[PDB]
Amino acid sequence: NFNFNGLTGTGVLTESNKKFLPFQQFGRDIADTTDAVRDPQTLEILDIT
Amino acid sequence: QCVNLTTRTQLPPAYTNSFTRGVYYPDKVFRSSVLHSTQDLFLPFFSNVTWFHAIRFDNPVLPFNDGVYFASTEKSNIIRGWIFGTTLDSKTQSLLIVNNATNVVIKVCEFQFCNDPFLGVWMESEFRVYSSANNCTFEYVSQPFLMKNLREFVFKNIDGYFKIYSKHTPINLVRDLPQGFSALEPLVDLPIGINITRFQTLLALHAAYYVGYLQPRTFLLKYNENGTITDAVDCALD
Ligand SMILES: *[C@@H]1O[C@H](CO)[C@@H](O)[C@H](O)[C@H]1NC(C)=O
Repeated sequence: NFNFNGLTGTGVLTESNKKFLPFQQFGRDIADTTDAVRDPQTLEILDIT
Repeated sequence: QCVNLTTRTQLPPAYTNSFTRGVYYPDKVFRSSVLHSTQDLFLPFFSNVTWFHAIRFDNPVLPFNDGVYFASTEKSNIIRGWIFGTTLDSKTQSLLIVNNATNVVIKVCEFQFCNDPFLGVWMESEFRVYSSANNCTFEYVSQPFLMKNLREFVFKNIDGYFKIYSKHTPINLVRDLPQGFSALEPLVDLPIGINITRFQTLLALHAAYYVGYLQPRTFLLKYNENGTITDAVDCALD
């Protein structure tokens, strides 16, 4: 389960290969479902499968 | 410590200014190759953006219609700030936003502002802007936005929350805002807790600036393959 500084849901965690611009903390796919997230404290991108 | 110039330059509060594709990122969400429809306050494209001459300092208190955009083009960073609130005459609180000591400093309080406020310049001083303040609500400090370079900002106040987004590029044309796509990055987010219906500009004295207004319209933001915005449409402008 997740609660990343308010972002919640469920999934399997693996490292992401999606880069975020300084403007964004979280990303979404086609149909707007959250996939990749930036860790609230660590500047790395994590994928929620 | 005010200079007592009270220049009171008298020019109409209007200007033809070509302006297009000036948006801010509405969220912190990254989308690849997605056209995003967002309903928020943005400056309508080709809307009235008033250009004010300055030191003879043209700086009337102007209406804040939902929110505003500001921009200026000066190498020395002579314009140092903005003042926002219902009256700006010490009867209500206002938001004093300044740029000095290579940082951005914001204070929300009831300030005894001078009719033609200047930052002192050496030692710098805020007392040439206002003599005192009381009944204070909030303070905020952030990184400088400095880099003739153009500094474009959007100022919003939603239910007591104040936001600034900005973009900085070199500019050759200073008679009009530059054209082309520009998306602004968030700089501040404050619980100021006040009514902004009016605003005024703060200038350092040894200066001209643009100001527009926002409307609650749908914008189509065209996102690129890696989440940046490359274009924009102002819904029902024409
Ligand atoms: C702004 O309004 C004034 C009215 O005095 C007009 O002359 C000017 O063309 C307008 N500018 C734009 C960009 O609409």
